[PDB]
Amino acid sequence: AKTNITALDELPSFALAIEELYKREAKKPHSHVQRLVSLSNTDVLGRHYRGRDLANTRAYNVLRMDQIFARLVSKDFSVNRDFTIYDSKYDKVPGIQFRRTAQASHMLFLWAICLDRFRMARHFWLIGDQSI
Amino acid sequence: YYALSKNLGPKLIMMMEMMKDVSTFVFLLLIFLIGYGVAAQSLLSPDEDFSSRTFIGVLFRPYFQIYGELFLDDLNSEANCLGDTPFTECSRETVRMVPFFLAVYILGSNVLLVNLLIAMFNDTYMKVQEAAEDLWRKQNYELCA
Amino acid sequence: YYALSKNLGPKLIMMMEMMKDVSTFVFLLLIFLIGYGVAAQSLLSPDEDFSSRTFIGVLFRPYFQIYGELFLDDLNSEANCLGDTPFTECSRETVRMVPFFLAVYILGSNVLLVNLLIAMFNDTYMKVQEAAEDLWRKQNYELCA
Amino acid sequence: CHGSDSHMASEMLHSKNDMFNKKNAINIAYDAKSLAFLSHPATQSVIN
Amino acid sequence: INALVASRILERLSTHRALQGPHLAEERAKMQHNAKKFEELAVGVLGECHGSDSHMASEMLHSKNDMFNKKNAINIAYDAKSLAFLSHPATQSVIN
Amino acid sequence: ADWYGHLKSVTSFWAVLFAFFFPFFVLPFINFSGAHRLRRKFAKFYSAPYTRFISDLLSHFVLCVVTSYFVLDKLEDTISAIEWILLVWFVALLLEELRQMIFCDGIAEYISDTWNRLDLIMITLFFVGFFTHASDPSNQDSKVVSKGIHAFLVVVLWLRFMR
Amino acid sequence: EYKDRPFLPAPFILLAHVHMLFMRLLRLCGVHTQEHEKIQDDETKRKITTFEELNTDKFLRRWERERQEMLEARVKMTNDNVVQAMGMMDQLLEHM
Amino acid sequence: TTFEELNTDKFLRRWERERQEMLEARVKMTNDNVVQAMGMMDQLLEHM
Ligand SMILES: CC(C)CCC[C@@H](C)[C@H]1CC[C@H]2[C@@H]3CC=C4C[C@@H](O)CC[C@]4(C)[C@H]3CC[C@]12C
Ligand SMILES: CC(C)CCC[C@@H](C)[C@H]1CC[C@H]2[C@@H]3CC=C4C[C@@H](O)CC[C@]4(C)[C@H]3CC[C@]12C
Ligand SMILES: CC(C)CCC[C@@H](C)[C@H]1CC[C@H]2[C@@H]3CC=C4C[C@@H](O)CC[C@]4(C)[C@H]3CC[C@]12C
Ligand SMILES: CC(C)CCC[C@@H](C)[C@H]1CC[C@H]2[C@@H]3CC=C4C[C@@H](O)CC[C@]4(C)[C@H]3CC[C@]12C
Ligand SMILES: CC(C)CCC[C@@H](C)[C@H]1CC[C@H]2[C@@H]3CC=C4C[C@@H](O)CC[C@]4(C)[C@H]3CC[C@]12C
Ligand SMILES: [Mg+2]
Ligand SMILES: [Mg+2]
Ligand SMILES: [Mg+2]
Repeated sequence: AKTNITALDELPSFALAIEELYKREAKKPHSHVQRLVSLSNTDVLGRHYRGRDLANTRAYNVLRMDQIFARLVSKDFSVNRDFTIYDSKYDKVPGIQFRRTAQASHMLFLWAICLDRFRMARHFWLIGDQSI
Repeated sequence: YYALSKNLGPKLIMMMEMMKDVSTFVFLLLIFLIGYGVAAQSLLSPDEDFSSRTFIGVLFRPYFQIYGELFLDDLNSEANCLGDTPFTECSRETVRMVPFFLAVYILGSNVLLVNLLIAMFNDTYMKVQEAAEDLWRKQNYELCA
Repeated sequence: YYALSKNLGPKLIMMMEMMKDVSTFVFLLLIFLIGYGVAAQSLLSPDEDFSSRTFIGVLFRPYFQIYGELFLDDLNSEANCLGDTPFTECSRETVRMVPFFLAVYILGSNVLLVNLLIAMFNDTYMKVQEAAEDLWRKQNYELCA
Repeated sequence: CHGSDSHMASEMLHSKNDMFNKKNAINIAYDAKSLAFLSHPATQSVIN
Repeated sequence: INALVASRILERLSTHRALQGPHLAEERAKMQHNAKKFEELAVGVLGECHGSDSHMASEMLHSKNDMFNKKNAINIAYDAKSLAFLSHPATQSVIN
Repeated sequence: ADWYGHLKSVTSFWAVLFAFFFPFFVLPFINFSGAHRLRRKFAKFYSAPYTRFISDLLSHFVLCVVTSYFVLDKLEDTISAIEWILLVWFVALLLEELRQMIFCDGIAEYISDTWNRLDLIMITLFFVGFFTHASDPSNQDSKVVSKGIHAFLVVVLWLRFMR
Repeated sequence: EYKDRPFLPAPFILLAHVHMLFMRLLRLCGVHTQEHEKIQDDETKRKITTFEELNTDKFLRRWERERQEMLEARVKMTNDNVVQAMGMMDQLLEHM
Repeated sequence: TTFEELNTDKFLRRWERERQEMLEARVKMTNDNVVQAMGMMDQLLEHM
């Protein structure tokens, strides 16, 4: 459904699909992902501020998970996302197919690290960039 | 500033690791030191009011007797034994048990605990030498930064 | 001329190798010896002009106390404490901390550093025994030539 | 990387990455408490 | 003698001024590795000689070679700092 | 899990020790597992085996310190107050030894343990020394012989503290 | 040992001792004290039994699978397969 | 970036090649090949 937030509405389809993967794993009993999201104490955009329907229906968006992972790494993790490059007007750019791949793989990579699926993590780590 | 050196810095890191074994030795040694010290101080000076000097007598000689400095001439003088043989011809027969208690104590401390500490040090050294080298390589960056 | 022998020559070669561990021990020991010596010499004789005797006092007893020869009767005499219990009833209350500093120091030197040196010697011996045999076989040719 | 071209590997380790507020990979490795990465000869060569 | 020469040249080249450089590190390592391998070869051939005929092997080790100003193979091995060759039982038997 | 009973496994030695020393000031602000709740919190904290082990340690440590003080300080011409306290404490210890002997899996299981043997040596040494002193309290020689027996007692007590 | 020991420390453990003696006296002579306990249900017992049997089968299946991934077993199994393969070749050669 | 990706592919290719030269992997691969060989013999015996 359509959302009043301009940041959430800018998100492509595959981000909503990763949110669906988080939701399917989260609905399982005694799942650590749901516990992590609840104990994170963040809003819909992942900011540490602690309506209700939007905060539960879209509780597993990629930006919020990025913020949770950001506090998990160090005090200065900040992944810069650019979802504007997935529009058809940037098709003439030479290296764009790599960037779109790399960003997508990275997001899926982080999801596979969160569920502790090593094989899927290694494959998404291999396709994208900044390996080390 | 010893940490820059490839010989002294890893040894510094090992020293900090061996401090736990030293602490373990201190905890085991404390049992025999306090027990022997209270027993020996009571046998050497009976019918005396408790004071700070009693506490210093409990702590002073027992600790320094594990390093090989035996206070036997001094303990013989405090025991008021006048014989040519040292702990004989004393005023009280109970004070003649001092060399015996001591005989058990340094057997407990030097023969048993010190040699056990040598074994713990050798085992600990073999276990954490590679980790000390790795820790030195991380501290190399820390000092550089 | 011990190098001809199959027992003494390799042991000679090991001794030269263990000299580096001895040097490492000397560098670690120097820290505690100088620190305790300056502190202890200042506590035993305060309000005194610096002289060569001050430097000899810093170096003399601290070094020989790690071999088990405790100068406690001599330190007690220098502290001007007249009580039956040794470091009590002194003119200055600061000099009563001498047995405590010493208590830390020999814990640092005999309990910690000497046992660490034993561990380094055992590890070093196991590492370079075959190399010492090989080096002895090269020195066999050197002596023959 | 160190096997192929050590200087280019050093350049890679000195490169500032946007994902961690413009600082290099050794700082990232130290912050991640990766003792194995820090103890590696290539990283130690860059640090020396 | 050639195996000793190979070990000595690789060992001296690996610490030479011409091999210092960022790109030559692996190469240097390879040189050291190859040096040990050639040293092993020199030991191995020597061992075979001592297995077949020890006296003839002793005669071989005592033989003066023209390539090193008329002196024997043990002198060459010592000059090449080949500890493995010198520690071998055949060489030690000749030295004894 | 049996050791900590109905308490969280992340509790340290100092936290449980502090809560033991401050029952009404540290127990509410600790989350684990209103006379309805406060009584429940006491019954859960104080029914744990860990708390009983800590209570026995502290008790044996005071016993060692108080008995050590008693042996070091001079004996009076009559039986002192500290002697009576130690007498009550060692009869209680003897009754505790009898209670563990009766409810165990035989005399052999009890005597197998080195600490039970040490307990028997503790009780035996104290009672010999106490009756030696109590036979003639004004006799100087009796006090000297009693302190001589009690010298062995303090050594065994500190050895028994290593349990 | 410390599960069954009374809570109260050593100077005050006499109160606990006389309290237990008082309970023993009320149970043996008076018999005015009722004791209550809890008995496990058959459902949870059959659940534990089912769990234990399932895990027994899982460990044995895992153990057999692990023992077949060992080097000795794989070499032996490979050897028997090659022997059976030769027997089948003898049959093939007979048919030609 | 190009250097790092190329070296990532080289280490993974080298790692796979190294893992296939291990004794356990070679014995397992040899075992599967002999099993597939027996299946093909069953087909051969059917044809005779
Ligand atoms: C198990 C071992 C490590 C126990 C440690 C022993 C320590 C606590 C003991 C051993 C020797 C003791 C010292 C001996 C003598 C004196 C002089 C006196 O006028 C003041 C106390 C002082 C300075 C003591 C302080 C405590 C002391 C340092
Ligand atoms: C620790 C246990 C198992 C060992 C028992 C040995 C003890 C009890 C023995 C060993 C040496 C003994 C002492 C040796 C000499 C004398 C002098 C004598 O005129 C009175 C008794 C007295 C003072 C003895 C008392 C008992 C004694 C201390
Ligand atoms: C092999 C080793 C362990 C042998 C053990 C030595 C024992 C048995 C010896 C060594 C020193 C001895 C003590 C030395 C001096 C005295 C004082 C004397 O008035 C009574 C006996 C007594 C108390 C001795 C008892 C026995 C004793 C403790
Ligand atoms: C090294 C640190 C961590 C340990 C601290 C212990 C020090 C500060 C303690 C231990 C023993 C203490 C001394 C014990 C006895 C006396 C006698 C008293 O009339 C004056 C103070 C004086 C001289 C004390 C000074 C402080 C002292 C030296
Ligand atoms: C069970 C073990 C640890 C304890 C050994 C028993 C002790 C408490 C007993 C055994 C023999 C006893 C000694 C026997 C005789 C004498 C002589 C007397 O004039 C003074 C007391 C003295 C010196 C006794 C002191 C206490 C003593 C040493
Ligand atoms: Mg890639
Ligand atoms: Mg000595
Ligand atoms: Mg008991």
